Amino acid sequence: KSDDVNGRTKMYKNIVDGNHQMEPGMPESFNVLLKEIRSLGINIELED
Amino acid sequence: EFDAIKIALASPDMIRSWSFGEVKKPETINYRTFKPERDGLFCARIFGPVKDYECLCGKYKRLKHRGVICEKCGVEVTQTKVRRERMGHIELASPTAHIWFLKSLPSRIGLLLDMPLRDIERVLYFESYVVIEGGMTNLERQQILTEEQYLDALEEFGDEFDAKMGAEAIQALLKSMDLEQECEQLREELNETNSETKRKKLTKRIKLLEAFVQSGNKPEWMILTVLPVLPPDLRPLVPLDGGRFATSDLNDLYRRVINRNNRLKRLLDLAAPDIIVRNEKRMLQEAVDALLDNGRRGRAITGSNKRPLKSLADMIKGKQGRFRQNLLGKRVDYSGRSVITVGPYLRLHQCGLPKKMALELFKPFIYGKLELRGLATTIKAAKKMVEREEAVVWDILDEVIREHPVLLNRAPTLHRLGIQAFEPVLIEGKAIQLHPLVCAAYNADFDGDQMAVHVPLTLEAQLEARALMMSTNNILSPANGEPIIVPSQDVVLGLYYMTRDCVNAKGEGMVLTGPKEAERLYRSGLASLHARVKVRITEYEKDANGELVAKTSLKDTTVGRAILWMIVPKGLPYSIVNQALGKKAISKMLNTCYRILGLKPTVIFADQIMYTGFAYAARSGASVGIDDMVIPEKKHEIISEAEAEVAEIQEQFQSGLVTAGERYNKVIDIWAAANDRVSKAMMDNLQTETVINRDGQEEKQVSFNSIYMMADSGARGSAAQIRQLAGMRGLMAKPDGSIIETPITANFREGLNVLQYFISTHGARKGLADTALKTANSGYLTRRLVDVAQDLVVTEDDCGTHEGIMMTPVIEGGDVKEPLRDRVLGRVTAEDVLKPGTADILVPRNTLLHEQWCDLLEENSVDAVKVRSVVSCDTDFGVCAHCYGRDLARGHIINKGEAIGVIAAQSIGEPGTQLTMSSIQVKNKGSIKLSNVKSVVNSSGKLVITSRNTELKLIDEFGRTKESYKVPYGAVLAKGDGEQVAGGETVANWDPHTMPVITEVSGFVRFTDMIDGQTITRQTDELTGLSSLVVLDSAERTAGGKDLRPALKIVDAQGNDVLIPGTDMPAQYFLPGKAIVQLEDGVQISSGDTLARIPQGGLPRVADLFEARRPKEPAILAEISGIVSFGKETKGKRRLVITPVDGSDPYEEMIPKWRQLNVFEGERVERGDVISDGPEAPHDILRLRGVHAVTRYIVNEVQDVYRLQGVKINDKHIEVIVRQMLRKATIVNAGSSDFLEGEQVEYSRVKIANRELEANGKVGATYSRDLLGITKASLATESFISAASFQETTRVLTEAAVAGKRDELRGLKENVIVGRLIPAGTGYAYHQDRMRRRAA
Amino acid sequence: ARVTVQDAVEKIGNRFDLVLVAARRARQMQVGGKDPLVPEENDKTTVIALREIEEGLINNQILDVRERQEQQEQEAAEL
Amino acid sequence: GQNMRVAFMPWNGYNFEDSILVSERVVQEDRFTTIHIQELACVSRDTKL
DNA sequence: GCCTTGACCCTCCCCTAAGGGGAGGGTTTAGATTGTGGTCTGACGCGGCG
DNA sequence: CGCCGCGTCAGACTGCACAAAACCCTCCCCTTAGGGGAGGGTCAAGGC
RNA sequence: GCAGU
Ligand SMILES: [Mg+2]
Ligand SMILES: [Zn+2]
Ligand SMILES: [Zn+2]
Repeated sequence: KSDDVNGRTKMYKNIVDGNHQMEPGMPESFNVLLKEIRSLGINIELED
Repeated sequence: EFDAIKIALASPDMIRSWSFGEVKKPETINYRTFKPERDGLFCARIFGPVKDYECLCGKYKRLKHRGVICEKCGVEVTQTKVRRERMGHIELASPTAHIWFLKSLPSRIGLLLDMPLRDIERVLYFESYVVIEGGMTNLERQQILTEEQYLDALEEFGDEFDAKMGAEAIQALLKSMDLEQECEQLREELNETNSETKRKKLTKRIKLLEAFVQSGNKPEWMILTVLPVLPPDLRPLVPLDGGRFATSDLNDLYRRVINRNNRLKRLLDLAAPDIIVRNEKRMLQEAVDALLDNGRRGRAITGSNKRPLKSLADMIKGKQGRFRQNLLGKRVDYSGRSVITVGPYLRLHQCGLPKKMALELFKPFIYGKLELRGLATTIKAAKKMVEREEAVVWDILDEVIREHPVLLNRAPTLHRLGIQAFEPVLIEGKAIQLHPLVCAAYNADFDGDQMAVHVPLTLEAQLEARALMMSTNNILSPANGEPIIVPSQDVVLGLYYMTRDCVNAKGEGMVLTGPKEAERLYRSGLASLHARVKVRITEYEKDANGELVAKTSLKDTTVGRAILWMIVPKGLPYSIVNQALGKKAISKMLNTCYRILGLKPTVIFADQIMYTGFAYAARSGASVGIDDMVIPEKKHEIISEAEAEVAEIQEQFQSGLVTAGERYNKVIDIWAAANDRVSKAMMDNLQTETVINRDGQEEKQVSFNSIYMMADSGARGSAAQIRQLAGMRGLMAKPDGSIIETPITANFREGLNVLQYFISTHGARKGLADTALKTANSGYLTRRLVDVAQDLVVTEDDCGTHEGIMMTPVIEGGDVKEPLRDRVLGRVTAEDVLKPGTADILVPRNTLLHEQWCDLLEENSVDAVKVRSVVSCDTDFGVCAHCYGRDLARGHIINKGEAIGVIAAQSIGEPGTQLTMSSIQVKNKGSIKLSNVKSVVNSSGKLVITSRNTELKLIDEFGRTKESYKVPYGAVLAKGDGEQVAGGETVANWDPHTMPVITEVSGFVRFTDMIDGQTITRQTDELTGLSSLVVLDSAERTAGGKDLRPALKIVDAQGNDVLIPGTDMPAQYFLPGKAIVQLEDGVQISSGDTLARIPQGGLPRVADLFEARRPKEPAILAEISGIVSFGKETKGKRRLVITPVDGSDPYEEMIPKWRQLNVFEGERVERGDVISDGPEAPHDILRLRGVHAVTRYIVNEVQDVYRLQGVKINDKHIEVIVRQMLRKATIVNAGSSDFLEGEQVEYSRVKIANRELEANGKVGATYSRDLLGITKASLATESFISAASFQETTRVLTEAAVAGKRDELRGLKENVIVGRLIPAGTGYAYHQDRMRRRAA
Repeated sequence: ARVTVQDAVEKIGNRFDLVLVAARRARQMQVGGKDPLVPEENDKTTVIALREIEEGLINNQILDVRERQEQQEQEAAEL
Repeated sequence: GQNMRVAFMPWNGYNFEDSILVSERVVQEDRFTTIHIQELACVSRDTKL
């Protein structure tokens, strides 16, 4: 509803196509946050 | 996708690996054509194309060739969205210190180099040199030098040694240092150091160095040689429509950095003098430090509005930073908002939703149902149809909202009932219609309140709105288990008016065939709603097997209670309506129905109660006129009597008999007595003015006055307001709190004159300003509690523990404040509760104490039940469902997955706006019993307590205590131990103003070193008849008897030294200074009489209790159990020593003797007994008396604040916060483990490490638990995302970076930040799957 | 329709597991060829899901064995 | 404002918690009908295209 | 008695090269100029001096 | 130990109205001609 | 800034 840019368009097309299902990704504010912490001299990451 | 977030320092290689090119020029864009300029801050070649699949020369324009690096301009042909992801970099011409690792205290560069921050700031501001390598020279490695000292060293030593200045020097020092060698050297000189301060400095430095060697970090990465450049779509330069541009402050700061950097490269090429290049390096350092954190070092840079530029650190921290403003809460689609109105026709699960709000909130649903049903051929056709609002889209809209809940929310959402789901009923207004019964949950009145509506989109969201949050599931409160969907002012007044009785009412005395005939008579106007009547009532009771058995009986009733019986569900008794139903009686009706019958009958009963209360309040015509406020006709003469009395106290002041202080106090008390007289006369006139005729005889009944009917219902108001309407409104305070000596002798029915009205505004505006300024304090307390407790989820069914707190009723002095019932209701027992007659278990060991079991506990007289608590739960990383107890909102044992910490924090901080800003006489019959006793008999027949903490309870004939008093040391007790008393009589008396020392055993005087003139000053006075003596002060003694303390001891006339029975150590009385003795040498005093005398709340209180802050002058508690003695003196601190004979005796304390000490040198003490008196510090309670002791202390001291304002909160919620407070431990013995002595570890970590060590035979570490405040415990979590998100983002992020930390997203905030399912609730199964399939 | 879900929570011994099972069954009925086991009285698939839960016709075990059955039958077409 | 004839009585819950019940003769007689004037600006600018 | 596949010729449109001109970056000036400009918060924890 | 200096904190939602100059030299953009290509117009053969 | 809850 706020931030998943690829996810909110999919949500709209799923509500329209009769399928009340979400495919949530990472909120874009968190990517803004990881890019703003990395613009300080700090290496923040996502591990797997 | 990913399971953890690792933070670390960024190597210059890492900074050059992120970047897609170097920003060489400060150009943002071209001014004529707004295309971005090459090698600039906005560079399409570096940061990606400015349009989708189009290079900036336009030579390549379609995704036929995507991913193509154009040759005419170097722009890739790809999406423009990559400008939000692609970073750049700046090659700094000089190494520049990172401001976060230089200035956020403690300085990491300073802590690492063992160098003060003033020295480092002088080296890197080019004010001093530093010797980066000594060589064969007397110059050491951290030796700073001035300019001329460096010149002298160059004279004496030449080019052998190496010394530098600036951040190049600091970088050479961080680079040249060896970390493992210096770490082991510091461990050596920590093993050989006993100075505790140096040991603290050494252990923090050692943890820093070992945190560097365990992570991949290198120290010199704290000095920036490459600087990252944020992607240009995150610091955008966007054209406003008016032709002007709008930029972020980051472009100004980056442009400053690049200008100073290119100028530094210029100066280094021109071979400028050292003054200019030093000044330029300083300017580049301060420009980079203003880019990273503006204002952290000195003056903030302000550009072109004379407002400080927002730096990179300001983007991510604070109430306006990313973490709190965009990541924990965010603007949300599918959300509307409007004013709320009543809609009393609704059912409990329904809201009224405007058609024009629901047509916008559900737009894609309507588009899809128009496409599906064939009514629109396209989504463009459906959009046009919804836009024109045809008649068919309203049928579609009725279809799409049918079983689709919406969430209604009234901000501030103080607790979880501030968001509830409802099924929408389409109304034609523009205002939401909020059901009346839920208003008290929202704290919503219809005087302009707005509420937001949110649409749950997915099937999971709809099913949670329907199953978890729907208002029919929410009829109990989660703070206390009481109903919160509860009738209110109009409803309560209707049900009260219906259920009352009048004496000679119309239709009195007839006999009815049931409730239906009563309704027939009332509607036919053949009988009034209050006519006392005889109704045949059939009532059902749930039998022991579980079904409903009937009984039919003629009940003496009124017509209105007969009518109301028609809506009462079946399993309830007739005694539930056969009374005038006030607010509490209706709430008890609903609670009884919920416990007996369940939720589904209770929601029906609640709606029916609301309908019938509204209906019969409408039929009531209940109206407030001006004659309803009857002023008592005794008001004028009571006020004239009080005026005469204050005139006589005024002439007693004019004649000097009384001072103005006692005059003021007596005038205040004889005005408050007159106020209470006026209030009593008013209420006695107002409650019973109905005298009416039964068969001719007049007969008084309860008044049908409307003001009294509203107050007595509990509908609106209390006698505190009726007293201001019809009584007088009494003494008002000044703005400082001192009450004005003349009261408002008027009320609001009469007028207040100009002076009385101004005097009342004094206190009115004080109340308004405190209301407007304490919401910002209660919200901050709630925030701190949420961020300490968020990660506590019920994760188990049982930890199998046997610990638990001993719940007892709260007896403050003479009266009980909370019984055992509301304290143990819902807990599980920790041990077998057994009857006072032993050997038969009343309640078994592990039983949940629901209402039947509590009824069993009050049938018998058990008064202390050991229950299980979350502070004693063996579950690590969570809480078992048995140690919590009941889920107060549902009424059963709590489910696995409940997020109890957020519920506890909301339940504590929701009532925050309701907070602000000598001898004992036994009251009733009982058998007294004293504990902590050391007792003798006096010369006269009293009972004398030679014990400090002896406490006198009143054990009744059943065993339970009904009052508990504190009897001081040496108080004479008129009765024995176990003697019955009379109601209102005195049992113990003592001297309030002085502390007596009492005779241990009968004996004779010995003045041992009681030297006259050196330790004794003789005093004389006439009205005593006998001269007195004083043992001397510290500041009145000559040299002498302060070092040899004067003592008075016991001997016999035999000459034999008679001593304590049982021991042969010399009995003494070491009389301290400021004492009185009127007894001469050799006098005979028996055991039991004195020998000498010695003279002596609100919301901030809750906030201070939870922050665990030490009070001003705390009680000095005895550390270990031993005997008292004394050492050195008069250094400002007398030297106490407590020696146990049965071990290593000496434990010495440094008590400053300006504190009145509360123990003598002869007696034995235990851990926790107050050596001095004062407000206890909770750290001392946790340390000496235990975990359950500080738990009991905190819950009692918090509930004391919450019970003054009449706020019910279950103790589970404070025990959750207490568990989260005592969450760390300190290692005292490292054991066979990987910890260090004196380091603070997570308590669950050390517990499970000890468990896995003991499993392999090796003995584990031993620890001491710590009590942190809610802020210091929120900030000390093992998850840096939660701590950096809470507050002090900069400190948390630097600690986490230099520690090379890792955050596994285990709590709730780290999964809300990254947009995942929370590990609590319906996302708990998902995380169990995720951690059982990402583990194996 | 449903106004209170308490009967379904007594069959599925939790509210969170009830939400998960009812969302799985409602996604079966809504996007999928599966038909309700109760007469659909103009209810949405969430309420039909909860009404099937209430009658004891659907729980997590029944859903799992029905998934196993239809998957084994769909894999039985080896031709 | 306007001198409305009020009665102080609870009416079927429609004046619950500071709500106001209004008769239709207040909407008929145009008592609290208020005129509101809004300016709306259409600014023809010079774009670079 | 009516449909494809070329066939030839015609017409316009987009990329490319060049030329004019506006634009933009650059270099140099020589009477003497010698150190710039709000304070309205209180409580709490901590850390370095003395 | 006392004390001073410094860093961190201070509710949530809503609207409303809003923000030196002069001369040289090369380089890039606008304009125009051209040329290639890429459709568009109107028929000549069997096939349908 | 100014209001509303
Ligand atoms: Mg309100
Ligand atoms: Zn290009
Ligand atoms: Zn437990």
